[PDB]
Amino acid sequence: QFAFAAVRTAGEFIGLQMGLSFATFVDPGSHLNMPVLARIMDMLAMLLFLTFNGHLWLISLLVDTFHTLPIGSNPVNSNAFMALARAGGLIFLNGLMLALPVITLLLTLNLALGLLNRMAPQLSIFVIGFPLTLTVGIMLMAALMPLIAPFCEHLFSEIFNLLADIVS
Amino acid sequence: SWSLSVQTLVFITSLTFLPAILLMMTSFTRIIIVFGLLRNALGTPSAPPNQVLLGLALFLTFFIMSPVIDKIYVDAYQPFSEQKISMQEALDKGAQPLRAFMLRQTREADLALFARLANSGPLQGPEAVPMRILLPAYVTSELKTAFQIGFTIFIPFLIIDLVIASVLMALGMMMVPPATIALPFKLMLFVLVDGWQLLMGSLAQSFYS
Amino acid sequence: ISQFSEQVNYQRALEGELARTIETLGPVKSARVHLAMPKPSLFVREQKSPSASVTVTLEPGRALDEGQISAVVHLVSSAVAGLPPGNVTLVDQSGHLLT
Amino acid sequence: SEQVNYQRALEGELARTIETLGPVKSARVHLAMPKPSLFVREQKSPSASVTVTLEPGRALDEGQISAVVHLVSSAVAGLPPGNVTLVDQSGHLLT
Amino acid sequence: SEQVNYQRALEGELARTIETLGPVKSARVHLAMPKPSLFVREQKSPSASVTVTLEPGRALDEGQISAVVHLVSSAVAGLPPGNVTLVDQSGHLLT
Amino acid sequence: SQFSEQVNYQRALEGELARTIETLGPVKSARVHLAMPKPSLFVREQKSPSASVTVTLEPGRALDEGQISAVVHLVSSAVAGLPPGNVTLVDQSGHLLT
Amino acid sequence: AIQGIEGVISQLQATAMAAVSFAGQLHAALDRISDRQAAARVQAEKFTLGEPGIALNDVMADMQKASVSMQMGIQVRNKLVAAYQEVMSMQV
Amino acid sequence: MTPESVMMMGTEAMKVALALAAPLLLVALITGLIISILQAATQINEMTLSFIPKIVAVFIAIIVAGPWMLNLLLDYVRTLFSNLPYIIG
Amino acid sequence: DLNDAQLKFANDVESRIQRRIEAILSPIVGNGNVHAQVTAQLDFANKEQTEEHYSPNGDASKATLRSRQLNISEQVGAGPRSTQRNETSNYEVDRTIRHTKMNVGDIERLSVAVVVNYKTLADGKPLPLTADQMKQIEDLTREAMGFSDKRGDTLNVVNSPFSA
Amino acid sequence: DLNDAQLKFANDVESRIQRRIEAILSPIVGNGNVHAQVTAQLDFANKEQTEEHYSPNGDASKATLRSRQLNISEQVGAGPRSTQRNETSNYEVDRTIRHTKMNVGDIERLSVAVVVNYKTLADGKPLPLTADQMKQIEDLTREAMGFSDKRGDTLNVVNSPFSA
Amino acid sequence: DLNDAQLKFANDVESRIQRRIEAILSPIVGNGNVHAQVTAQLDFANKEQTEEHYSPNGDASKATLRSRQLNISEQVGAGPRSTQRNETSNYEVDRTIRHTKMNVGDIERLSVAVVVNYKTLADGKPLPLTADQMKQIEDLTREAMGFSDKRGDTLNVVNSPFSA
Amino acid sequence: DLNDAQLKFANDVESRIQRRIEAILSPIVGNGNVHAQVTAQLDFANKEQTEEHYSPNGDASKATLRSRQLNISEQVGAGPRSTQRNETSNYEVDRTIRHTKMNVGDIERLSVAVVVNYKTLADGKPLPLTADQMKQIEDLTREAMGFSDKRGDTLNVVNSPFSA
Repeated sequence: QFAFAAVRTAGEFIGLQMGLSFATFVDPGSHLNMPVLARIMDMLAMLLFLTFNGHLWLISLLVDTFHTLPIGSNPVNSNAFMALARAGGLIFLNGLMLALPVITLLLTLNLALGLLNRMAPQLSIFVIGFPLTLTVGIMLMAALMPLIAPFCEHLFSEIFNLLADIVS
Repeated sequence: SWSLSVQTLVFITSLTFLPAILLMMTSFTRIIIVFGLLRNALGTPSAPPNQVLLGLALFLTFFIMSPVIDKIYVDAYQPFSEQKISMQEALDKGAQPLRAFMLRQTREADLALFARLANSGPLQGPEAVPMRILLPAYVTSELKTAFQIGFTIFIPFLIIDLVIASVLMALGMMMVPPATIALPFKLMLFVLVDGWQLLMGSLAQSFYS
Repeated sequence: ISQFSEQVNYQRALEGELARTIETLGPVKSARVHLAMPKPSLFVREQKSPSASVTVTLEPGRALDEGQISAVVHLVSSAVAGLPPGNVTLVDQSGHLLT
Repeated sequence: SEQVNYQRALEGELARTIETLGPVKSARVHLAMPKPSLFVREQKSPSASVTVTLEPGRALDEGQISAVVHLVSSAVAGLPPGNVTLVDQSGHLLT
Repeated sequence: SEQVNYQRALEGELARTIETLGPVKSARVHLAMPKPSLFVREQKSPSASVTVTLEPGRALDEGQISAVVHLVSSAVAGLPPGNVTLVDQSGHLLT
Repeated sequence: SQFSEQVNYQRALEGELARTIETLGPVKSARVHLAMPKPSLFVREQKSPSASVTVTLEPGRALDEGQISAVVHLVSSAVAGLPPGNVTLVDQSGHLLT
Repeated sequence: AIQGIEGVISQLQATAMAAVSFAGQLHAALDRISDRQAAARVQAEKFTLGEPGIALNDVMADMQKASVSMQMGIQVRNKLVAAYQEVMSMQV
Repeated sequence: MTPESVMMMGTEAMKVALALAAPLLLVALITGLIISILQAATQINEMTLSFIPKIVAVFIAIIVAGPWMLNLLLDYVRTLFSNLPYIIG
Repeated sequence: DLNDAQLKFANDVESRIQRRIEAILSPIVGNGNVHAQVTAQLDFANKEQTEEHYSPNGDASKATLRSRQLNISEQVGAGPRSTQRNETSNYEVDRTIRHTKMNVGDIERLSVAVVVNYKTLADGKPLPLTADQMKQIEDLTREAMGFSDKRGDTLNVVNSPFSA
Repeated sequence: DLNDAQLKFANDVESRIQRRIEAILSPIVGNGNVHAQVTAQLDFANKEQTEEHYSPNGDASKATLRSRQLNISEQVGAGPRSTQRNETSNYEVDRTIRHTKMNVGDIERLSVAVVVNYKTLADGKPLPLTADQMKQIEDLTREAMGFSDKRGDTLNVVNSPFSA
Repeated sequence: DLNDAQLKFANDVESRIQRRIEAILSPIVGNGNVHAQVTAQLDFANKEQTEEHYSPNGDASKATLRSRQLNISEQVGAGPRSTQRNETSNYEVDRTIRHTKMNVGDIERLSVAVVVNYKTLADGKPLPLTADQMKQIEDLTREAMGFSDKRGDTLNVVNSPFSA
Repeated sequence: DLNDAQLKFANDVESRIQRRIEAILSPIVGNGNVHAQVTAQLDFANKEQTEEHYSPNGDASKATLRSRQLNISEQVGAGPRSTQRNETSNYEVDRTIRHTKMNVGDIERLSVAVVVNYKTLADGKPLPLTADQMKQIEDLTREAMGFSDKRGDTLNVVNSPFSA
């Protein structure tokens, strides 16, 4: 599940830089939040996982962990648990990269808007910045959609070989 | 053949597993998963009440499994009822059309995986696959197909919410919830494009294709 | 750099260094190493063993010793995780199979 | 695209090494890398076609035919030599 | 689009190598690659049509026809040779 | 990326090992190649890492049996879980010293 | 089938290279119970027929044993169904 | 079924979303920019007078191009539901 | 389509048999002093066959057994004798499964017509050949054509002067 | 459509049989002194056949057995004799399944008409041929046409002077 | 397609047998004074066979046993004797499974035609060979061709003067 | 494809046997005064075999037992004697499983043809060899070819003067 968590994180951050849910910056956790991009890329990731037959692999590995770890009570290790907990870093680390391919340009766009506000005071931002940045984010990440699939396979491979290495 | 008491006992016992046959060997799973996903999509978790959707799914399954049931009746139930085929052979004769229907809709990858997990020998043709391999392969294929159908179903209902939120945000109304605005529009869409006829026909084709 | 790109680049780099060491060998004037690293699939049991093809150009008349062929085999096999020597092919500049 | 590009780059390098063989003036490698099917009785497997242009009269030795086969087979994950075809500039099958 | 483009690139390179073959002045390759299916039954084998223009009087040898067949078949994942048609500039089936 | 970090670490270890091997009297230049094992998306299995060491000797400076031994020990120790028997040592002429 | 015999020879080759179940047990138990009941019924019909050598004692005792075996099968079926219902009631 | 088909599915869907939302967003942006440059020219600065014409312009946008959006989205959904049983795996 | 391929296959087989006959008939009779033509009845029918054979076990010496129950009773009171023998035997038998797929394009029946010339001496008189030479030609043609009696092959070699 | 393809197939077969006959009939009779035409009754009917054969096991010597129960009782008191033999035998039998798909386009019945010319000597008199030569021509034509009696082939060779 | 490959395979086999015969027949008879041609009936039918053999255990000396129950009763009162023997035996038998896949392209029947020349001395008279030399040639050809009687091989070597 | 590889394998084996024969036949007969050719019938059929053998245990001395129940009763009243012996025995038997995969490419039957020259003395008369020398050549060729009788190997060595 960690991989889908990472994809959801990247999608939610792209959406938040869209300005889609501005009420979280003023009222954190105020029952008003819609990470619709996060849901879009979450279901796209689920479709990709279905395509790459990840669930069959999961079932096969569930079977295989017997040979490594038999039903009979066997002694257990420690830092191994940390590994799964340390996998919590991946959700953030991989999420940053997916965003990076778009947030950076969005950042530049916001920087550009700043240059416009360095001119005649007020009369900018909250009136011209939001629609422009929304449309730019939309078309940018619409073009960025073909990019997730190699990253999707990368995420699945990372989770799978981490599982294989640490379960043992 | 078995004594009449044994035959009656076996018949009564086998009458118990009807929900299991409906859920794990029939077209019911894909339809019910698609209906649940669609209900999750429109934003009304209690709209068509579970009983209405269950009845519609039962009627759809009855209309879809009609040729398989007909073949079972003509090949197994008719000779058994006319005392031409014993009780212990009618089951074997009737399990073959259902097996064929389950096979066509299954997937190679699942079949290969469950042929490997059983440590069985090579299966050069589909005629060597037993039921112990086809059952979970068919179940997994049905689950994956249902989830694929539901996840491509989900996309337009999230697209509408995305555009609604963006339009609301253009004008600075940042404190307006987008879901409350999007729900009537999602209902309007599902009304306009024959929401149910297209879905019904698509599911029925999805079986016969 | 994509995850796939990262791998392909790793493969290219390994090929380069291996060719480099092979060339440094006295009789060898230039080396070319091609690696075929395989793919795990949910429809097979033992993953296919990686394979390597090594082409050497020798110095005028510098024929490689049986031990020279052997040592080349060992080096290439070791440099590739799970490379079974028997899957290393060594060929000269004239197309003679040395392995 | 990433895969197709991998294919093109590999084909290129293989042709390159093949040309770097004394008797070979130019080489052309075509790879057919597909997806297999389990329990389909006789499935099939990856395949390669190699066309060589030789230097005037530079006939390839049986060993030369063998070494080309080995190299091409190794460079393709799970390429069974028997699925490598080697042909000359006149259309003679060398394999 | 990505697929169609891949198909037209493969066609181009194959024609290219075929023209390389001495007796061949120009080649034209048409591929028919069918819809894939991941079920447990649906499957169809692709097909190829190859038209060659020969140099004045440069008749292709039997072996030559054989090598063209091999190359085209290998370049297409799961192309059964028997589904490769080779024709000359006059409409003679060399197959 | 982590993978990039891992590749860099492998390269650095190779470099330092070659360095120490050269510093040795009879050795003019060294080249170390490490093959660290890999993870699988299924099935448990260790693949004891492997090393290939190529040495170029000074004109006529043949390595002692003890020298092969010491090279073996150093390379094996520098690689977590490297079984000596998986270290190959070769000269500039292609003679296997191990 | 011709292809079926091909598969048989293939499995024989598999055995060469290489060199019962709960449903089977239940089928065996049902067959045993039915065979006992049929044997008792056939002996009863033979006695009713008037054929010599068949004693009423044996007929009545065999009918008794068949009834006991039928009741055992009924109890096993009842429990087995109860256990299946219990397992299917588990919430996942 | 192939991941290329899936990612194409997402792209075309979200380009449809872009086409649906582009007229309204662009009209609002143009109105805001025009009102802002007029404010800069006249040296008038209140953050509320830019919000007034934006609503009217965006609401007119549905009057003029609304049928086109409604016809495009219905066609997209109809085609998606019709092609659903051919992209099954 | 396929029929033309089969016909070309038959033509090539016939031509090669003709050439093989001509090759041996040339050195002794002479170039052009021999002409032969071959026709071939071929087999283009796909046949698949599975054969099962059981070794007989009726003789107690070659019979292989797994379990055997032999109840013997003799209550002697011939008088009031009472013999009773209940024998039950379970056997294991030898088994041979052969699966055969016949080749498409095999030869069913080959008939060959060969004609030889006369012998024109230095004078020019067309002297006919002898019986021994004719028998030698017949034997050579039978060898070249792969003559067999199971197939039903027929061969006819006649001697006649060639026309101008 | 398909009928035209079948007809062209028949025409090619007939033409090739004609050419094969002419090839051997030319060297002895002479160019143009022989004309032959062939008609072929062909088989364009798709047939599929599955054959099952069981080896007889009525003789105890070739009978293969898996299980055999032989209860024998003899209560001698011929007097009050009482013999009783209950024999149950389970056999395993040889089995041969043959699956055959006949080729489309086979020849059913071939009839061939051949006409030869007379012999015009240096004077020019059209001298007819002899009985031995006619028999030789008949044998050669039978060999060339693949003459068989199971098919029902008919051959007719007549001698007559050709017209101008 | 495949038929042409099979035919080329047959041609190569025949040519190599021909060359092997010529190689030994050359040093003694002389270059060109010997000509041979080979035809090969080949096997292009895929066959798969599984063989099961059970060692007989009817003799008590070679019979292997796992469990044996022998109930013996003798109630002597021949008088009122009463003998009863109930014997049950479970055996373990030797078993041999052989799986064979015959090679495609094997030789079924080889027939070879060889012709030798006469001997022209310094005068030029074509003196025929002798019986001993002919027997030697026959033996050498039999050795070269791999002559066997199970296959059904036929060999014919005749002596005749070669034409100019 | 594979057939050509098998044929090349056979050619290499035959050539190496030929060279081995020539190597020993050269020093005594002389360079060029000996010619030999080898043909090899090879085995390209994949066979797999599993063999099971049970040691007989019918003799009480070599019989291994796990459990044995021997109930013996003798009620003497021969008079009214009553003997009863109920014996049950469970055995453990020796077992040997052998799994064999025969190599592909083995030699089935090797036949070799060897021809030697005559002896031309200083005068030049081609004096034939002697019986003892011929026997020595036969023995040497048998040793070189690996002659065996189980295979069915045939060897023929003849003496004849070589042609110019």
